Amino acid sequence: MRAKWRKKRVRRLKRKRRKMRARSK
Amino acid sequence: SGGKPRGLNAARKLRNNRREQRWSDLHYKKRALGTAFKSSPFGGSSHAKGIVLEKVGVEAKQPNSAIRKCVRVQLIKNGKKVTAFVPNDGCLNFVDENDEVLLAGFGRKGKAKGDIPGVRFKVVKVSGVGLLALWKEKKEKPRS
Amino acid sequence: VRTSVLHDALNSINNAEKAGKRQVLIRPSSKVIIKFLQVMQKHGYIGEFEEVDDHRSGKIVVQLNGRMNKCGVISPRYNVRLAELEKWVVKLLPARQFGYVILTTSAGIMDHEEARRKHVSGKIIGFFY
Amino acid sequence: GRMHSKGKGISASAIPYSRNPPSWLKTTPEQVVDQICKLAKKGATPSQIGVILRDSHGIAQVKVVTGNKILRILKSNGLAPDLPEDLYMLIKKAVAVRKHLERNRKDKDSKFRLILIESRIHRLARYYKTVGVLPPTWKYESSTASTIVS
Amino acid sequence: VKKRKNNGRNKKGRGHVKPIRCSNCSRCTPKDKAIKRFTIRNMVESAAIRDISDASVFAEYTVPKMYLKLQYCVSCAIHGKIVRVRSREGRRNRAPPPR
RNA sequence: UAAGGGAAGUCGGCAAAAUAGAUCCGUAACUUCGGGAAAAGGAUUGGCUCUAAGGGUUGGACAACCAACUUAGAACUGGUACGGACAGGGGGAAUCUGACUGUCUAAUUAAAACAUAGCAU
RNA sequence: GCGGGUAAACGGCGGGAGUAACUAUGACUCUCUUAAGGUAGCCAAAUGCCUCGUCAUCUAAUUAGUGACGCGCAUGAAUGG
RNA sequence: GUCUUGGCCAGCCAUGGUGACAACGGGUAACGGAGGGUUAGGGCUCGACCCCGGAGAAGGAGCCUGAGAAACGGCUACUACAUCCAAGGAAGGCAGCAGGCGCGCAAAUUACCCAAUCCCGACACGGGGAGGUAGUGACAAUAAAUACUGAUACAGGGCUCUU
RNA sequence: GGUAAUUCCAGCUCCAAUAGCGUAUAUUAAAGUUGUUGAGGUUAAAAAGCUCGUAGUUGAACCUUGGGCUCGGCCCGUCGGU
RNA sequence: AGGACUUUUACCGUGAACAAAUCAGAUCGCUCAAAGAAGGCCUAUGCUCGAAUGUACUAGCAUGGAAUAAUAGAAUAGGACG
RNA sequence: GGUGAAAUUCUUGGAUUUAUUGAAGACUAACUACUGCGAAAGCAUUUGCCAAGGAUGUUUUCAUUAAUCAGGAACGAAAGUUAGGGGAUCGAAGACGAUCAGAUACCGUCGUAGUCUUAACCAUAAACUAUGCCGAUUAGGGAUCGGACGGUGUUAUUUUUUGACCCGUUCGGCACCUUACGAUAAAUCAAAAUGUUUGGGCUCCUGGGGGAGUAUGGUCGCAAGGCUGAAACUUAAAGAAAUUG
RNA sequence: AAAGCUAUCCAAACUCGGUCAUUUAGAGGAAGUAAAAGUCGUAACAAGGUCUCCGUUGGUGAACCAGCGGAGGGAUCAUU
RNA sequence: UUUUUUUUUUUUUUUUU
Ligand SMILES: [Mg+2]
Ligand SMILES: [Mg+2]
Ligand SMILES: [Mg+2]
Ligand SMILES: [Mg+2]
Ligand SMILES: [Mg+2]
Ligand SMILES: [Mg+2]
Ligand SMILES: [Mg+2]
Ligand SMILES: [Mg+2]
Ligand SMILES: [Mg+2]
Ligand SMILES: [Mg+2]
Ligand SMILES: [Mg+2]
Ligand SMILES: [Mg+2]
Ligand SMILES: [Mg+2]
Ligand SMILES: [Mg+2]
Ligand SMILES: [Mg+2]
Ligand SMILES: [Mg+2]
Ligand SMILES: [Mg+2]
Ligand SMILES: [Mg+2]
Ligand SMILES: [Mg+2]
Ligand SMILES: [Mg+2]
Ligand SMILES: [Mg+2]
Ligand SMILES: [Mg+2]
Ligand SMILES: [Mg+2]
Ligand SMILES: [Mg+2]
Ligand SMILES: [Mg+2]
Ligand SMILES: [Mg+2]
Ligand SMILES: [Mg+2]
Ligand SMILES: [Mg+2]
Ligand SMILES: [Mg+2]
Ligand SMILES: [Mg+2]
Ligand SMILES: [Mg+2]
Ligand SMILES: [Mg+2]
Ligand SMILES: [Mg+2]
Ligand SMILES: [Mg+2]
Ligand SMILES: [Mg+2]
Ligand SMILES: [Mg+2]
Ligand SMILES: [Mg+2]
Ligand SMILES: [Mg+2]
Repeated sequence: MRAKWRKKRVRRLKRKRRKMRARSK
Repeated sequence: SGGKPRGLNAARKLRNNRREQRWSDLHYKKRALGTAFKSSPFGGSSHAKGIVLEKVGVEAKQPNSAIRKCVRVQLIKNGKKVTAFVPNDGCLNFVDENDEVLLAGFGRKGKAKGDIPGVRFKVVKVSGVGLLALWKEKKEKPRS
Repeated sequence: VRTSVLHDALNSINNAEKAGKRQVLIRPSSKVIIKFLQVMQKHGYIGEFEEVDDHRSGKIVVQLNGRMNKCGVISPRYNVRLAELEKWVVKLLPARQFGYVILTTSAGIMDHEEARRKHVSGKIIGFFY
Repeated sequence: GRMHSKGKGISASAIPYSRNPPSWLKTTPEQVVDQICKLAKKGATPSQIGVILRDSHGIAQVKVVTGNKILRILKSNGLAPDLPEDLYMLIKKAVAVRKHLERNRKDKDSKFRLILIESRIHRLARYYKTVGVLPPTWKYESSTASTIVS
Repeated sequence: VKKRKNNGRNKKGRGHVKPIRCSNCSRCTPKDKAIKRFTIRNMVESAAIRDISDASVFAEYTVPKMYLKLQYCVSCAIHGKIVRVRSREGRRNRAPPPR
């Protein structure tokens, strides 16, 4: 996997993580 | 080399820089943080005792085709669950459900050794009797 | 920015010596440089050195005879005790009978062997062999 | 090199070895100090005084002719400028950039140069306060720069 | 491994150079990196030059020459055989081919 | 107004009780950084005898003649009572909904409805 | 009438079958079909019949409350999410 | 007030004190040291523990006697734990020596004696689980059994000769 | 180790230490793999995108040298005094 | 022994003081050794050597050295000298 | 039109092509280079204004005022954000036509945000010379840019000055060519040399590969995100430069 | 001179909040690692069959694709 | 200058005058 889009996949996953935390908060 | 300071009054910088860079050393970092006391299945001890929960088989890593015989053991001292390898030919018969066994390190410093994946401990004694003694014709398993 | 004119002199000396040149131009001029040169000259590791006078820091032209292996400075100038000369000599020189470690003591710029005679110590500033 | 540029350019003036007035000068040290005082009284800066004396009146080096540099002559005669040359030109330059920067706001290159010009003033004024030329409470302020230069 | 001393272009000391478009790809490539050919050939082919001279009226007319500057990217020049892969030692020879 | 219990009553804490002034302390999540906030939660408060500070005018860090309130400190005192009547917030953790202020079915519905700024056509 | 544009115009936004080395599910495939087949989001929500849905929490006990799940009878983007 | 100095405390006055040269705060599976292990030099690491200093006697606080204690094989009170009882009451502190439970991978006899080292007492005389002796004891360390030898027969390496 | 196993299970033989040997964990040397002595930074990990700048660290040359008069101790030789 | 006149710091030399035990290390045939501080000699009468020595980084105390590294000095002379 | 070939698409309402003119917005070709300026990012039509800069020359002035910098601050491509203006071309997303087993792609026709500008953010790039800043020394050579100096002869002007060209010296730059007394593991390097014969000054970063530039806490941002930044666990290799196939 | 009693002081202890530090349960969600003869594609290594890679933005079962700007670690050290 | 997807696990070498 390209590191450019491994970074994009993780960055997308981080954005979803923050939404799940805002939901609980 | 490096651009380290070379003044006569730069001991503070030299000591501070060494203290910062010493954390990258894996073995000093392990000791300084005290990870053995924190995260290790043992409390930093050489051995530990536990109760055999079940017998499991572990497939050997390539290139090797065998079923390594192991047991799921719950440590008495802290309740953590680990997997322990049972060495020697046919020694899994001696171990049974709800037995009291003693575990030790398996190789070098908590890393799995050999073609056994994810197993980092070994069984030493069962019911207060050495596994080698049981495996040889030396001692008898307790009547219980 | 010039920080060690002594290092500049010895580096220029060593560069010309390795290139096989029989002379070298040294800038600038300092009391330490002249005294350090005279220590060379007493043991014969160099030849004539001539200082050119000017209305500023002077220049020195050193004639090299080719019997000079390595000359270097020590930074910083560590404070050396009498018991520490042997460790300094062992760790820094070749076999302990050819080279000479240069110190600065209350008696002036002078050798490590001379320190053992006069029973004095000070700060290491250079070496040669 | 330059303190605020890559600028590794060597260019200076080489003072001759003589330290002695040349035989073709027939001027008295009293006369040249009178020339120095007259020029300084008019308003000439000590840097400017040396240029006009050297170019027109044949004084190669005032120190060689007399024995004292121009500024020490001016202080002895009580005509030294209140503000040193070095700060006055640096502060005047900074004031010039401000009037350009007030009108032109998109000039981010001029903004960067002003920081360099200001940084030299602070480093310089720090040195003068150390030796005692300026009062220890002297401070260079952005809006008060024009007042000092006037 | 660094394949070439000049990387692949000529901009040492230039910072940034505006790009251009490849002649037959439209690829956006820097002007100094691109491979440029200046071609000067007769506007009529040599085979048909004689017939044009026949129709000359007005028989002293000289056929004009087309003046083209072709700019290529690396992929197009190599595929178009404008430039070819050279040996490790032969890569450093910066001389135009002789005539 | 009620002993003990304290919502077990009831569709539902409806009704009532509780808190309440001033001074000092302390104040969370969250946040549009403006708020939340009087968050939450504590301590003091009477009378009497004093002391101190905070000004003006006329004559040269002073002297004399006036002035009415506010604040602070200390003894003493009492069946430990003191915003002694009057007057005078209950609070917190969340969910749904409307952003808020505002408006309407005079005489059963004041609301989540209407309006609003903002956005768009 | 014919032809083109227009959805912050009114509005609309699909079925069936097979398939992964325990089983289960179906990333994948085939087919019918539409103007398009509901995207980002959200949910037994004032919108979910079955329904007192299933799991967890709250209580001694909860058809109530809250947090999750989602083939959602019949959620959903200025008919604004 | 104390044996005495001291913001140690009570009154009055002033706004100072520390910090990037790391103050303040947090962690320590941290009692400090003499020292143990291992290193050419420079170092790394450990130090509960036979010695010196500190602190504690289930957890805090208070106090009497006394030259000397905030004492605990002294007292008083509270919390936890726990013993006897006629139920009204009484009594307790093994991190002293043995021993038991628990905990754990992990550590000994409910023995003999003041004879030796010293301490204490009114004291030559008595007491001392300080201390010594013995038992368990593969912590570690030192020395050191499990075998010695003659001939006969055979083989090899030599020796004078290779008949 | 997949039907000729010098590696498993055994029999024989041999090797190392030997009243000891093995194993697990902690630490030290090896480790110039923490580098003050004494590491590395183009491509193996690593020069901040660039500049200014405080604390810190470091910072051009220059002031009594030269000569002589001597006196004594010790060391390197032959004189050796007993 | 009383006073006056000494630029001040860093650095080096020397000296005093600096628990035992440990460590290095001297001596003695505990049958050798680990250990221990004993012992040895005379037939005796009683006679005697020992139980050494080194180790105190850094901080503190006293003195000497004056190179090296810093800091002051007379400039609006408010300077030195009887 | 367009392509390997086509098709979607436009067209007797005259498409495409021809000539003239107008409007709009963007951009500044050829000149253009182993050339220049800028701290870097970057900077290419003319003219005027505003402020700045390096090199050069100096027998001007001050006299150590300096170097590098933890935190701290200014600038910082493209993309992206907020509010207006503009919106020609190109063109994420989207819709079709092909190809293909599929084609949510490469190819072709459209086409929104964007691309342009003012005000305010964002602070990241293979932001690269993958090579920190200051200083000294060390092999030769020729080009080239800016300045200065000396000489020579043509050319234009000239009350004999200046410009262009020629030769040489020197300072300061962008680089380059051969070599190794050296360096490196090697490729290669005039610095990556002057280092086991190891010390000129300063700052920053790294300690086998993953997990991971992730989780968490803090802080900055309207948001996207930026800066700081682990551990559990897992593994005997991952990796660099060359060699023969 | 005992019990008792007045007023300060030292202050255990408990209750009620606050803060710090360290452990620990949790439906469900989203990752990582390992184990191999699982399904689907073939993104990268050759010009890997659309050169590869970086920053940013958007989209798609998945590897990935596309727009803008950049780099060569390129498949060009070069065209007079 | 039309396109060309994939290849199940392990197994592939030692000494001296
Ligand atoms: Mg120094
Ligand atoms: Mg293997
Ligand atoms: Mg220079
Ligand atoms: Mg600087
Ligand atoms: Mg500054
Ligand atoms: Mg760039
Ligand atoms: Mg009821
Ligand atoms: Mg009504
Ligand atoms: Mg009503
Ligand atoms: Mg409404
Ligand atoms: Mg609806
Ligand atoms: Mg402790
Ligand atoms: Mg302990
Ligand atoms: Mg007591
Ligand atoms: Mg006991
Ligand atoms: Mg290394
Ligand atoms: Mg790489
Ligand atoms: Mg790298
Ligand atoms: Mg850089
Ligand atoms: Mg300094
Ligand atoms: Mg037409
Ligand atoms: Mg140019
Ligand atoms: Mg142009
Ligand atoms: Mg200029
Ligand atoms: Mg970066
Ligand atoms: Mg980089
Ligand atoms: Mg240099
Ligand atoms: Mg040049
Ligand atoms: Mg020139
Ligand atoms: Mg240049
Ligand atoms: Mg490491
Ligand atoms: Mg690592
Ligand atoms: Mg390779
Ligand atoms: Mg490629
Ligand atoms: Mg390559
Ligand atoms: Mg294949
Ligand atoms: Mg497949
Ligand atoms: Mg496959």
